Amino acid sequence: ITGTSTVGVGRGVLGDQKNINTTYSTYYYLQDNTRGNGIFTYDAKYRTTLPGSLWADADNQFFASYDAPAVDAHYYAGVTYDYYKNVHNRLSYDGNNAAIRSSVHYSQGYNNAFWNGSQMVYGDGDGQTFIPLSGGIDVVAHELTHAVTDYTAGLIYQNESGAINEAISDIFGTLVEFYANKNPDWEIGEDVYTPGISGDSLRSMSDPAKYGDPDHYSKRYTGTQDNGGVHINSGIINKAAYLISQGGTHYGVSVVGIGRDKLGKIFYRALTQYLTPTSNFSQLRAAAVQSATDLYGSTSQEVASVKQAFDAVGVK
Ligand SMILES: [Ca+2]
Ligand SMILES: [Ca+2]
Ligand SMILES: [Ca+2]
Ligand SMILES: [Ca+2]
Ligand SMILES: [Zn+2]
Repeated sequence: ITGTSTVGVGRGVLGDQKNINTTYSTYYYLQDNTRGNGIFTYDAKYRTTLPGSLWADADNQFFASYDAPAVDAHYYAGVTYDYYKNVHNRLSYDGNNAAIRSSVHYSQGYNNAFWNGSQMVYGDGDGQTFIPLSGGIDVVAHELTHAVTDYTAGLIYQNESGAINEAISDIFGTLVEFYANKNPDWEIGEDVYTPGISGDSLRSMSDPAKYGDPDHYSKRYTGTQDNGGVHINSGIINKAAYLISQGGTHYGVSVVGIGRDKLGKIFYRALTQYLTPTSNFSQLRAAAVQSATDLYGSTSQEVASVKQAFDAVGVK
């Protein structure tokens, strides 16, 4: 909508207070004009018609319980935008400042979130398995990163290309969590997963097997569920990325870590320069080797560590 940019205040899913960029025109709208062509947050009103109605609020204060998922979806979309712009010089998910749109209160008791080809969508959870999923910054960045992937490498969402697609969203969801630097970890979804159970998460990059996901290519899932295991075999790439960043010895293979920034630079370059819709795990390894070479040199520690990491998870 046309109006004047304003700054509201509210509370997110976890009860924390934050300021949000809004737009005033009779009502205050969850419309952030400070980033690209705007960040827009919508109310799906517990239904499945998308996007729903642009979030309107009478007084620019968002402290109601119903407001909280909208506050976080809006705010964390902006953090994710800031990450891609400041760290990778990428303007929104299409590289040309496309509007970022999110709907919250999707359906009833919906234990998931997703990118639907055009926007982000967040359930409220059922209160047992999940609380409203936009409360997790890694979840929000995970979903927006799907939009980045769809505009760049375009990895098909099945089998190994789909597992790379998932891992890329876990990797950058995690790097965005670290970028904002609020209780960062190498776990996925811990902030919104199982409120009654401390210290768990949906997946682990540091130890995928903690939740049954493979941490080596020999353990890869080869059936047809989960579009051929895209959320399962992502553990193999997630472990590799974790090793590149943090180092470790995994099934006897030692990796010298090179830190998060260089992980992000290598995998962003791989994603945007070398990966294709049909890339498989071995092609990811080559893309990441070439990216590290471009950035740091064929004889660098960085290239050597990329190689050790993929060796450690059995990707040749
Ligand atoms: Ca209000
Ligand atoms: Ca965390
Ligand atoms: Ca996390
Ligand atoms: Ca939990
Ligand atoms: Zn995903």
